[PDB]
This record gives sequence, C-alpha cells and structure tokens, in this order.
Amino acid sequence: DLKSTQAAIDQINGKLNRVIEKTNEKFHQIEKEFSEVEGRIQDLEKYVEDTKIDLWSYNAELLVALENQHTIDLTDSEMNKLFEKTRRQ
Amino acid sequence: DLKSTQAAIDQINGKLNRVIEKTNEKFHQIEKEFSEVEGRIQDLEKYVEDTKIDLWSYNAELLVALENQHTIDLTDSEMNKLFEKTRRQ
Amino acid sequence: DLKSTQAAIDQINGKLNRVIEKTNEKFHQIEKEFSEVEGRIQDLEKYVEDTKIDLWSYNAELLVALENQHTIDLTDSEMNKLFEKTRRQ
Repeated sequence: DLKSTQAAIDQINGKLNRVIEKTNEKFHQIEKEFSEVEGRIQDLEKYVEDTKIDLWSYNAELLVALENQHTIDLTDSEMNKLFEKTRRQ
Repeated sequence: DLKSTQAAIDQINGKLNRVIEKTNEKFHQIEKEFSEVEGRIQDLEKYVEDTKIDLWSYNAELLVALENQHTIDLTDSEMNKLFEKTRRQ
Repeated sequence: DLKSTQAAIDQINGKLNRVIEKTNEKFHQIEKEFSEVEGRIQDLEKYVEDTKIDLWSYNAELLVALENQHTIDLTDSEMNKLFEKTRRQ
C-alpha cells in the first residue's frame, strides 16, 4: 500500500540529504586544498624572488669587488713604478 | 491523500534538479580553478627557466670576460717588459 | 494511479544513483588532479633547490678560484722580483 511508498520517500530523503552534506564537506575538502596549494605557490614565488634577488645582489657585489681590486692594483703598481723611478734618481 | 504525496514528488524533483545544477556549476568553478592554477604553475616554470638561463648566461659572460682580461693583462705586461728591455739596449 | 507514482520513484532512484556515482568519479578526477599538481610543485621545488644549490656551489668555486689566482700571482710576482734583484748582484 501507500505505507511502503512513504517509507521509500523517507529513505530517498535520507539518502538525498546524505549525498548533499557529503558533497558539501568534500567541496570543503577541495577548497581548503585550493587554499593550501595557492599558499604553497605563493611561498614558492617568494622563495624564487628572494633567490633571484640575493643572487643578483651577490653578482653585483662580486662585480664591484673585481672592479675595486683592478683599480687598486693598477694604481699601486703605477705608484711603486714611480717610486722605483725616483729611487733611481 | 495521494495529492500531498504528489506534491512531495514535485518538490523532491525540484530540490534534486537544484542540487544537480548547483553541483555542476560548482564543478565548473573547480575546473576553471584547476585551469588557472595550472597556467599559474606553467608561467612560474617559464619564469624559473628564464631566470636560470639568464643567470647562467651572465655567469658565462663574466667568466669569459675575466679570462679575456687576464689574457690581455698578461700579454701587454710581457709586451711592455720587452719594450723596456729593448729600450735599455 | 499509484503505478505512475511508483515509476516516478524508480526513475528518481535511478537519477539519484546516477548523480551519486557521477559526483564520486568526478571527485576522483579532482583528487587525482590534486595529487598530480602537488607532485608538480614538489618536483618544481626540488628543481629550484637544485638550481640554487649548484649556482651557489659555482659561485663558491669561482670565488676560491679568484682567490687562488690572486695569491699565486702575488707570490710569483714577488718571487721573480727577488730573482731579478739577486741577478743584479
């Protein structure tokens, strides 16, 4: 009779609410995983930027160090050359 | 009577189609977010490759510049040495 | 009569199980895509670490090479200077 139909209505309502809430919590799973992976890429981008910046900074420092040493060596070499020249006099 | 049962059938059909289309559009949300995050990682990979390539290129250029300068300095130092030696004669 | 109602029950059960299994397999799609993108970021992180490590290693090697050459050049220059000084005697 209609009683078995009503029991079917209740159990389809139950399973429908079940899949509803399950889907909702699994969407929560997916969205928190999006949040965490986006944070992962954000920190990775920050790491790449920091690495690039400090590598370029050290390249700059080494460049100016080489230039400084070259200048100093030329200058004192000329200085000792003139020193010896005067010592000859 | 069966009329209330029929109204229940219509409203469960309504809510079922509702959750159906909602799930579909939210899956669309998730898949476009996959597409955009994959593009993000793609462009990040391209950025890392470009950074590595230009850093290695500048390292190469600095290496050959140092070698060139060393060679030039040795050569002209020897040249001026021979110049002064001949000037002594 | 109740027969059309029963047919409606069967077809809503069918469509409900259909959306159930479809959602489940599409969640499988989403989770394997999470797995593969997490592996992508993992290998990208490993690549960034390897690049940074070998660049810093080559910077170290170039630094010690420059220091070695500077030391060697100072030393042998002083040596030949003393050599010529003694040759004058």
